[PDB]
Amino acid sequence: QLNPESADLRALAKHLYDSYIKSFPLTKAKARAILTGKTTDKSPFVIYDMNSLMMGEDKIKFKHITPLQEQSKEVAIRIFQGCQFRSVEAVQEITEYAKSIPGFVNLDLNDQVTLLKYGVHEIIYTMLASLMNKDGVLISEGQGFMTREFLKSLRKPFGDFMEPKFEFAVKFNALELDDSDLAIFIAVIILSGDRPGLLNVKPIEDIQDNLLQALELQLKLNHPESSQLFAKLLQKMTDLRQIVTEHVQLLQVIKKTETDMSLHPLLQEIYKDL
Amino acid sequence: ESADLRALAKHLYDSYIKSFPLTKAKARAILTGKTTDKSPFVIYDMNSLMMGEDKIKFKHITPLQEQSKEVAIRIFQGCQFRSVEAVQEITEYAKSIPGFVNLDLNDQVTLLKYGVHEIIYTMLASLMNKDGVLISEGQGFMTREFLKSLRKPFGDFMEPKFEFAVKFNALELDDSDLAIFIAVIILSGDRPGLLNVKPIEDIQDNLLQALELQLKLNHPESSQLFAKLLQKMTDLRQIVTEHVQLLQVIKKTETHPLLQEIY
Ligand SMILES: *C(/C=C\CCCCC)=C1/C(=O)C=C(SC[C@H](NC(=O)CC[C@H](N)C(=O)O)C(=O)NCC(=O)O)[C@@H]1C/C=C\CCCC(=O)O
Repeated sequence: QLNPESADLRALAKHLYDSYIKSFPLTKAKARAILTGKTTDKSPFVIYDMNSLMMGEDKIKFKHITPLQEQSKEVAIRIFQGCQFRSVEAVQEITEYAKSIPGFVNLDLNDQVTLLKYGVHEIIYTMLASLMNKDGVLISEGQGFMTREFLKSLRKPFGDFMEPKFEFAVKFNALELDDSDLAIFIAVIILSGDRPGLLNVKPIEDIQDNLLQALELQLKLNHPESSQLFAKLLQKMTDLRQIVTEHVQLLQVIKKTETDMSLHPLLQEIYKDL
Repeated sequence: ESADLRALAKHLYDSYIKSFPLTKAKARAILTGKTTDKSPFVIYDMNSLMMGEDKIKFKHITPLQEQSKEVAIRIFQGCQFRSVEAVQEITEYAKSIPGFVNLDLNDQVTLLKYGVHEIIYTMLASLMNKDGVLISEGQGFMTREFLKSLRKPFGDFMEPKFEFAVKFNALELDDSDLAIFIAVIILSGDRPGLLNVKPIEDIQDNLLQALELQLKLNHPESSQLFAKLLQKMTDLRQIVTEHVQLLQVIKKTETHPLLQEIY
């Protein structure tokens, strides 16, 4: 029965979950509630083509999304500008979450930065899965839903950015994880220790050990019938890396085909020598 | 089931010793000095190699003319030949994994094709240390500096594995641990082209339970070792995609018609 040690690991879990809800406006629970439509008040406006996209701007928010524009001959780029600024915002959120992880702020400032530098995108694609289903992704805080088929057409350089995310999403979602799980998983991810350039690895590893211990307990307590979910979830981390590198390769292509498109310093500092 | 798991472990271990001549222990004893008594020929430079060819006379890969005249390429060609042997050793070990042979033959083939590179590097770590690698059945030891000393893309091939090895070996797994770990890699349900994923994943689930238990009893001390080891599959996958890159780059070089057929 309940051990004194597992007692500490549950508190850590409740803490991270609590911090997660506090740091992320749109949880997986709200996303699913919107997608599985158990509502008449949360249904999103669907974008699957230009006209609906046109209607989209009309029916929903997002002008704050993409700033430097009156438009631009291309929808493909306009969308890119949006997903770009929104990533900026996610780093911001993830960064606020990191600070709540016990021990993270007590680490060397240079290592805190490197952990975020590499962990940010692996985290972004994990959570992005929460907003997806095999047919599309929620947008503008849940008010919209852009179809997977619209995105895959977009163009030639851009109709290839999201497919790998859906690929991972459909599979990662198969694990049926909920917010309380993801909160700890997201923590492990940031607290790697094998991140290129860490000055002091040991302290990071001890924090992760503990976080790994919290996740293990949490996964078995929340999914008793799910055999080896822990091991199965960890293996998923390799799918996140390929998403990342496959993405960077894509970005580099953008930097040449679109010399007129501005990116974003933050995202650039993140990618710089990644 | 805790007994069933220890049986799976022992059977894999017993099976692993059967399929693999040079064990992590034999490789360690050698790398360190103990009990072997007959130290390896060191290849730390050109004369070392040239002299090595006639000693370890590891002349298999080479024997053939049309090549015995370009050192850096006779070395890479070296890794090839040996890697083809290991593959046959991996495939044999695979067939001992309970449930493997019962699977769809095409899947067995698919699991082996995508899994061998990952198994080759895991086992390469067993024969490496921060300063060098064990070659030709453990008879030799080609230094790490010498490998970088190789030019073109060549001095780049091995470095990434040494870097991986140093990190992997830090886990201090032994042959008993690796036997199970290698079986996990093979039973990966995410290999492209698979026809019947369920049996593969059910086998791996069971192999993972065995591996987890093996690490608890074998290293009660190392907390969360199981997790840290799984996180290593990320390093392997990446290290494999890269290796594949250099092969790409490598083609802007020299490569018999029956020889290339084997490799
Ligand atoms: C970007 C694709 C890849 C990530 C690139 C990162 C920089 C290298 C995304 C995309 O195309 C769609 C989304 S969904 C974002 C959603 N808002 C919108 O969909 C509005 C989009 C706009 N109309 C447009 O596309 O022009 C949202 O709720 N985002 C949360 C937020 O912004 O904080 C992804 C967005 C990237 C990350 C979101 C998940 C990360 C996390 O929650 O940790």
